[PDB]
Amino acid sequence: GKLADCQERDPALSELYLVEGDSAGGSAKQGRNRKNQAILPLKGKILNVEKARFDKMLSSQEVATLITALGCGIGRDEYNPDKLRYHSIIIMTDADVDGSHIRTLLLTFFYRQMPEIVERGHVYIAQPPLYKVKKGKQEQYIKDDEAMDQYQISIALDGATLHTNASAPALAGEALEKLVSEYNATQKMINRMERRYPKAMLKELIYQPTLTEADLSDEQTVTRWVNALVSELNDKEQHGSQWKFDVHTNAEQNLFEPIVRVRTHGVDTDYPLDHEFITGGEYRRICTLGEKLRGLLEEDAFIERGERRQPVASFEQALDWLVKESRRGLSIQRYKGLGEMNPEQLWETTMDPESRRMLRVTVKDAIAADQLFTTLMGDAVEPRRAFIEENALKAANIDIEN
Amino acid sequence: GKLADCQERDPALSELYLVEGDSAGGSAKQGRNRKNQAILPLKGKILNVEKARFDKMLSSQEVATLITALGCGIGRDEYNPDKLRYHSIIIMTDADVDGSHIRTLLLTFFYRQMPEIVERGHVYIAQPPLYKVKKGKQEQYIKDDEAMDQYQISIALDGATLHTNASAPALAGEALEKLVSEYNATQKMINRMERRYPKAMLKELIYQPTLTEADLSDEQTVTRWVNALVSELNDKEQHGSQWKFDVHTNAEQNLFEPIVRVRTHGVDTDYPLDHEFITGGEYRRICTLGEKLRGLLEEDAFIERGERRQPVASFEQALDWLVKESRRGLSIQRYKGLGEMNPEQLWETTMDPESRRMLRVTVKDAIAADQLFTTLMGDAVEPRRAFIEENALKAANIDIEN
Amino acid sequence: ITPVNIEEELKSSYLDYAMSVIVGRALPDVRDGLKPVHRRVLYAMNVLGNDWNKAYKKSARVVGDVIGKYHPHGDSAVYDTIVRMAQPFSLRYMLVDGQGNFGSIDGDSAAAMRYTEIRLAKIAHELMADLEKETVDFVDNYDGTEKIPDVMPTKIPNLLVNGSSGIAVGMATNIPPHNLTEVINGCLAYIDDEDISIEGLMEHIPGPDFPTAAIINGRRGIEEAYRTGRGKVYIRARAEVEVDAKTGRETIIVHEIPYQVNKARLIEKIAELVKEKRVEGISALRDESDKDGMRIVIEVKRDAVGEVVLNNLYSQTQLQVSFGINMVALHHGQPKIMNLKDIIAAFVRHRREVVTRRTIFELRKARDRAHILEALAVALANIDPIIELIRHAPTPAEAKTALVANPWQLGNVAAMLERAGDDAARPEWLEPEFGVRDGLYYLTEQQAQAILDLRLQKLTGLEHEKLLDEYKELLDQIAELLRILGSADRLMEVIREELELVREQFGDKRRTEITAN
Amino acid sequence: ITPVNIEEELKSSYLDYAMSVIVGRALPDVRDGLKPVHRRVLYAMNVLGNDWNKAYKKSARVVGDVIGKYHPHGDSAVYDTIVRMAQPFSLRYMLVDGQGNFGSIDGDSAAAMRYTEIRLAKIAHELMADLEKETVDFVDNYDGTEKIPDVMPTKIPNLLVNGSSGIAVGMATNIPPHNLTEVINGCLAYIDDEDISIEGLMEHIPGPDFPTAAIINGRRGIEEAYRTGRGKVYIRARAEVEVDAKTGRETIIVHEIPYQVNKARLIEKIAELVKEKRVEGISALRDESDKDGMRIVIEVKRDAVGEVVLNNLYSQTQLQVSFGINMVALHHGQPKIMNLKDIIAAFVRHRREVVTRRTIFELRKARDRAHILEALAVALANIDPIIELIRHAPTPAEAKTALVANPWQLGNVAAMLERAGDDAARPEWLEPEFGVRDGLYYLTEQQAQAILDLRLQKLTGLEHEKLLDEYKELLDQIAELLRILGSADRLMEVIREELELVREQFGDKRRTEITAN
DNA sequence: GATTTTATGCCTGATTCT
DNA sequence: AATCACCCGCACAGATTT
DNA sequence: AGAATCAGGCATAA
DNA sequence: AAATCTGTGCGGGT
Ligand SMILES: CC(C)Oc1c(NC(=O)c2ccc(NC(=O)[C@H](Cc3c[nH]nn3)NC(=O)c3ccc(NC(=O)c4ccc(C#N)cc4)cn3)cn2)ccc(C(=O)Nc2ccc(C(=O)O)cc2)c1O
Ligand SMILES: [Mg+2]
Ligand SMILES: [Mg+2]
Repeated sequence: GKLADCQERDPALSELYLVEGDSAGGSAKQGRNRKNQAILPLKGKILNVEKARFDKMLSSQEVATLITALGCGIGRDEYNPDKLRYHSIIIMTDADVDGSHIRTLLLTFFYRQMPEIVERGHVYIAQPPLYKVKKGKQEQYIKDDEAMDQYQISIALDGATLHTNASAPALAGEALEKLVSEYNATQKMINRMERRYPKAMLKELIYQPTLTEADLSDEQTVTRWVNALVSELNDKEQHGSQWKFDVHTNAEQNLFEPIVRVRTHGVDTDYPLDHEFITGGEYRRICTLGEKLRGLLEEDAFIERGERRQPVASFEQALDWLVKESRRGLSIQRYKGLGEMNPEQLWETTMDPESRRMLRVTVKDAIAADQLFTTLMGDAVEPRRAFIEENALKAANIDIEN
Repeated sequence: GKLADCQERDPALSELYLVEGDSAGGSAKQGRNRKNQAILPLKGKILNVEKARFDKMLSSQEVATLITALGCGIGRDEYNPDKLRYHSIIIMTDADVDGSHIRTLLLTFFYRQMPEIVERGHVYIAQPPLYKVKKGKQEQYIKDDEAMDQYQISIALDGATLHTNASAPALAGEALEKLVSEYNATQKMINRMERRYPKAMLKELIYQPTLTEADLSDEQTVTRWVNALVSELNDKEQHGSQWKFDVHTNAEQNLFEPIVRVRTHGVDTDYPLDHEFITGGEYRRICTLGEKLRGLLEEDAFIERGERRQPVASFEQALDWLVKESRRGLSIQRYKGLGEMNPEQLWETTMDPESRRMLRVTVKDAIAADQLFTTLMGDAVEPRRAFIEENALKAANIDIEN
Repeated sequence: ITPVNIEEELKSSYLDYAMSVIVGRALPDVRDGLKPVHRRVLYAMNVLGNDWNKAYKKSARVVGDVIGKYHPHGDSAVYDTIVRMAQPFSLRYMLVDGQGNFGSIDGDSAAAMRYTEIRLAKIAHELMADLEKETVDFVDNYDGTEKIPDVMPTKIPNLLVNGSSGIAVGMATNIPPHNLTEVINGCLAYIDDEDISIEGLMEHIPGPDFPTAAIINGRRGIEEAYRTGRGKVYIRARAEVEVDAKTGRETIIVHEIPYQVNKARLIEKIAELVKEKRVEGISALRDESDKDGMRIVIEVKRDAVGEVVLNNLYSQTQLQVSFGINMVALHHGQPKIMNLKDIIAAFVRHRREVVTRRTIFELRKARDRAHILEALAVALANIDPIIELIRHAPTPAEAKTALVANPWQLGNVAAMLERAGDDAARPEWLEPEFGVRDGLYYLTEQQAQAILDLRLQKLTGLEHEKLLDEYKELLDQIAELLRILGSADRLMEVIREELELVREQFGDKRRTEITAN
Repeated sequence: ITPVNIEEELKSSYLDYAMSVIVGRALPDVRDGLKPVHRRVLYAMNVLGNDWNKAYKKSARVVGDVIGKYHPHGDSAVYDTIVRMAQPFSLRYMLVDGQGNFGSIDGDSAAAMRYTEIRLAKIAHELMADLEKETVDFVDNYDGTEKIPDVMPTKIPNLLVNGSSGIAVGMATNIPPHNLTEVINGCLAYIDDEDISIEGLMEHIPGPDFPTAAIINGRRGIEEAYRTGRGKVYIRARAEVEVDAKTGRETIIVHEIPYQVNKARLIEKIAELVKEKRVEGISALRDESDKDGMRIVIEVKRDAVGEVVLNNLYSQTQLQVSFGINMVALHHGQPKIMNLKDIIAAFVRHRREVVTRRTIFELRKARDRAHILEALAVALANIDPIIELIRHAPTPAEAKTALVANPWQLGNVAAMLERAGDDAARPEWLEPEFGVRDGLYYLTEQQAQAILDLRLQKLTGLEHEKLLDEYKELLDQIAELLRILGSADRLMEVIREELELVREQFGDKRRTEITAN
């Protein structure tokens, strides 16, 4: 039961799909090339063969049906990859965490019970899309989140957007595109370091001039610098926090740090912009970007959107207004799963030979793969816990950020 | 086979229930007296043996299970009513039209296949309640709409209701009850004949005196009555209607042809009034009631409701106020089906031997019942259509006027 | 225990069920052509604010709301009813816009409730136009807690354009689709001449028009159906024969199939027929329908001719079908057999009633607003005494009583008050005590309350002028509404304008082709 | 067909799943002891206005709303999560008030979704107290269309009171309930002195307190669990031996059972044990538990001894069970093993943060309202020049400009402002140019706009006095709010008052009895 | 309205191995 | 997650009996 | 006789 | 070799 077979009988032009969920499989059975394609829905999560016993594996339902459909034997002295039906196998699971878990279980089954199938290259992984964007005439699918951001950036700067500084210059595209890309890169770098320092502290530094530690020495201009920084922070503060500054000359180069009291009613000891911070390349690139992002706007300015105009006095307002304008005649659909798609979308996105997109699974080194399988999917709790803790957020602390 | 057998082995003190639906079956199994009561839930509508061939009856599952449960054989040369189980059989279907249809199907099966069981009086019909009424302490169950209306009328005059007309009269119970009941009867009489006349004309004719055909004449007498009625109707409107009139003579009596128009540019062109209507007893009883229902209310009039007084005219609004006062502390629930009732209610309302009410099925005439079964449940469309049309609303339009 | 004869119980129960089903489930209403389930579903979707230009909603929301609130029956029936209205190949003009897997022309399936989405269509808002202006009558639901319309104030002739199909106890109903433009032209022609004959109507209405665009093979049954209400027609597929020369090969190509026919069953039937040797001259059968149009390819043998096998297909398989037109509908709560003119007359009378009720409601609203604006204009011309009196009084209630106590001289705004047509702009319930008396205006309680809520922003010149502009516009609106209610000829002009606008908005082209034998 | 090695795919996929399950499904939060599903369910039930003293709603509505809006997962999991919170024999303090059939201790299951009804319990409103005053941060839902709280501003110590149980990837958590009065006493004792050891805390918190009210046997395990975070305890049923003389044959009566045990499985297990000659001296077994309470009767053999047979039941049957306490919770988004003092300190810090943010919000709102009230009083003090100016205004904008660009005389109101001086009520964002300078008020744009929307109704005496009274009380409110932020002692006094009030409202007695071995 | 087997970690009892 | 297995009326192939 | 191995149950997810 | 008999499906209901 639950197996829609193909008409092709030669085992060199057939394919097999393992769709997750009953409704997704039912939808896929409609829109498929019935000549040389087959379907086999999986109801939910399947057995873990690494922990389980051989007899319990044979007694189960899903794995028994899969073994029967493949046609090869099972276990030693019967397994024989020569008599293989459905020479190409495709997974095509959901696009969320549970889909990845089911994918890992299926990979464990295939590698542990049938090595030569994996090694010869008869296993493929499918990549269905996530977003669908329509703009009246243009209609296209977009995968994951990064490509959505790229599409949004391209559409926002699509036509017009001839920024006017004072009277009528014209950046005209690529310069504005480079500025936008660099600013977004710096924003992404800033977002991944909020643990160490406040966001506002990093945001304010771009507009203010360079610290210039080379000529600072002990001129006592650090007092004026920190005073100006604190005054600017407190002028437009809108969360009740207060800031103070402190300076000292414990070394040849005078050091300074702010003290911030925030809504939590607890005060951090300090956030010193020490030698490492000024010497770090992060501050250098921040100053490089801020050099072009000083008060370039004059007293009068505006953004020249297509058949539109609006006075502006900051880059963030211009970006927000352009994004808001670009999202007028745009419609987006986000798929929660494979059950949201009609058969035609499935055919033209995952099952069409001339426009699908898949990955081939291969093996690099056998011993490393075997050790990894035993460590993760085994039945020993402590190695798995240690491995998960090793790759936790502590090991995610990458100082490159580039 | 969804059959829950009892313990009593003697087939002269047992009972069997044929419940509709699975929820009702589960509740009945929950709440039964387990010693000598059995349950047999029915999935849905069952086969019609009048139209179905004999061979197809044995293949079906529902009727086969029913035959096995009863224990007797089926068909000639095998049926044996002496070796019977469950001497008492109770239907107990839902309280809507679909339940009545299933009841008719079951009766057809019993009468066509097992005549002796029906003739000896082993088939009963249950009668669960419909409405539940609560008043804090006093709560009860009310069956059918007529009982609910009678209960409402009685509760409307539950003490108090001392009608003070002019200075200090008092109907004091029975007189008021008779007046209210007769008025309700006349309202029902008006409602059944509502199709052929407007509501306003019938509601106003009772206020008018008798036609007084004795003094009728072609001039100066025919016009006064119709003009008075038209004037009394035109000055009482809320929907932009209009009443007009004309009269004619045919050498026998002077007839009226009133006309009325509302929310339409068409015109009916006639609502004739002649000897036919005055000769009817409906107008006689209406005028008899109207003789009592005159402008008895003086400048001062009120009803001495229990610590409440509502001095107003237009006694219909006084009736509305009395109804509202009656419903001040009344709660009503209407069961959607047998499932809504919990097991305790089902036990204490229908399945209790000492508090249930049922009906016993018996056959009065055999040939007439056979003809009726063939006419209704046969597979000939034309006789059934003719029978349905004959007993249509035309047969319900009985001109007894009483 | 009380005895009961079997005959009486059987008769009563079965007649009760029959009279419930005939007027409760199956037959449609003549005026708007909707069974009760369709009306309840559309009303429930309308109340939720589920318009045609907003985000979709899951089917579970609508089905659960309908079951809980208005329609006390099973959920499978309601969901199937919703699904049938979203398929382009079932209704000529779809009433529900869906997203998900709502089936295919093969009659495959539809996904469960949790895996689809729906909203109302653009045309579906024309059925429920002017529902808030008290145009139709409401009735209680099954437990005396809600209200449901008795009939939708439709503006499209839904019954003819969308058709209907139903089975009842002792009778049935079956009416095919039609085209919108032809029916609207027929209605317009009828309005200009009420004594038109059926031959006159059929010039503007040649015949049916199915969604799938087959070929109707005949013209004799249509006239009989339109004249008496019962008839029969033959639907024929579209196919042709093509020759490649070379070796004299022939192939048969099928593009368009009849109405209510499954492609998969047809293909498997032809396969079984050729397998059992019941059809001679067929070599191979293939399907090549892909995203653009329908194409079924049949290859014929070299010792056979295409025409003979084609006619054998028509006579044997389901490529040619018979359709029995049988028109039954409810007029005033009774079944009735009807022809074309009765349906058109019923629709026109429905429109007349709806327009008259809407006009009365608009007239009432205009009169009330003008009544309030008169008091505002009078109060604006006596600023100094009003502010003095308000300041002197200690409490708002005392100020209200003092304002109501004495009359106010009209002042310089009396030019427009007297220019009104006596009592044209006076509400009916207003007593003769109030209003513009002999040179003085008397204020009601509500007018005084409206005066007390006036803002200081209204003393500017522009705000002062806008109120007078609004009043002068309202007078013209009231005059126009009175003229519309007065004569019986303006109403037909209004109806004609509405019908022409609908035709311009939603018109489209013909699909099915009619030919002689 | 890009290649990809097996090891990288396996590592990335499994690490993604493990992290998501660890920080998104299983382990609870230390600050309020709720998994994400509980928080989302409570927030969804709050948004719809499903308060504790309103009509019920069908469970299907709430589940559908939760799935559609915030929680992108199935329906059965969410409904089971709702059901578990509504059972008296599962949670110490229920969070949901239910009507229907929510199962029973005997082993049954709850009814389907479209048959039960639910609303919030009275205590649940304490968890979501002061949610609207910007006390906690919000995060976007899955598709970036709504907002969800990061953590509820709880006022009950929920984690210890209700406990928790969960199974994650690589670790698990299990914490038993406690009594509310004891926990609040412990919190107050901690607030009095921050150097309190575990010995001081255990004086006010002797041990757990289960809902089913069994007996706890032993005391070392509790101390070990509170000291290190992991321990084991023994739960024993309350059983008694009763004899009525006469024949001298005794019986065993059981009134209460351990936590998380089914009665039917226990009874059938005892029946099977006595069937196989494994337990001697049991003649009859009966269950009289109905309505009044739980009663299980065991009639022993004539020559047996009640104590001997009874002591075998604890060792053999399930009348004695072992509960393994193991505390794991999220501190700052990472799992950790906690003991009692860490939990109490975290709760106190949470309360301090919440009170600080609430006070800041209220101060800002009071200052903003006082700013407008001052302008309204000044404008009303000099009404006649204001209206005289407005009457000659071409448009609202010109009137606003004229009002802004001139000083005004304070008049008799300045004395009131002498009480409000010292810059107490001036908003922080206001510039020094505006406000009172030399006995002549200066207006802004917003103050002028507020003056323009003044109603004539407020020109009476009572409405005039109400504004002065409101200003007079607002001054004291602002002073108190400043005083609370001016020192740390007042904050702790406020927290103490809140905790005492909660203890008085929601406190109750102890159930489980603790005994030594 | 009524349908069916898995992952994940920690505790117990019951049962099998040298 | 779509499917169980019957009611109602009309019209037409294919299969048996006179 | 005492280690090593096997099953079932508790709460949110396919 | 004409005349009966027998199944299949269309759309809202248990
Ligand atoms: C309908 C009801 C639930 O809820 C509503 C809703 N509902 C919705 O608005 C809704 C809810 C969920 C969805 N969800 C989805 O669209 C996704 C799509 C998708 C695609 N791919 N994956 N998922 N599906 C899921 O999330 C999902 C995922 C996994 C599932 N199962 C499994 O994994 C599974 C489980 C076990 C096994 C095993 N062994 C195997 C597999 C399942 N579902 C959409 N819409 C609306 C209104 C109501 C309502 O008001 N009713 C009501 C009020 C009052 C009254 C009255 O008066 O009596 C009457 C009625 C209601 O009750
Ligand atoms: Mg998912
Ligand atoms: Mg029912």
